[PDB]
Amino acid sequence: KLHKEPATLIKAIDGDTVKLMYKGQPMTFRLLLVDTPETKHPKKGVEKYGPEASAFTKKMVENAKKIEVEFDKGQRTDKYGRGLAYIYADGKMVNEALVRQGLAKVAYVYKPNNTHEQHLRKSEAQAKKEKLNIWS
Repeated sequence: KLHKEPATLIKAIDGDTVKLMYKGQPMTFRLLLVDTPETKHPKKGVEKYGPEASAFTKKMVENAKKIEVEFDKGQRTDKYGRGLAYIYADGKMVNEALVRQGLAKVAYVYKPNNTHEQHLRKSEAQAKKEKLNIWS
């Protein structure tokens, strides 16, 4: 059973990356299972909907009373040392909110880090059918 743990915002970095204080340590978190357009893209740079995805994540975490992180059942960090997690702002999953708004796509999935995959894919299908943002 996945469980939530408290964390404290340090800084939002991009639509898909936030820095948190977790168990007393500053750590960079990559949001599991989603890909947002990025502002800091290794190759392209500032893609379309990038600033928008990044403002959405920022606002959502900055205006929360409580931030919680939820690790999945597989690896908890990636090769860059970033935490891999579902992030919740007052009970609401940020990863899902992005996809529901057409501001992220469901990423390529790697088992067993895929507990909320079907739920995200259902929100993605609704945002596509609603032709929101990325899907417009």
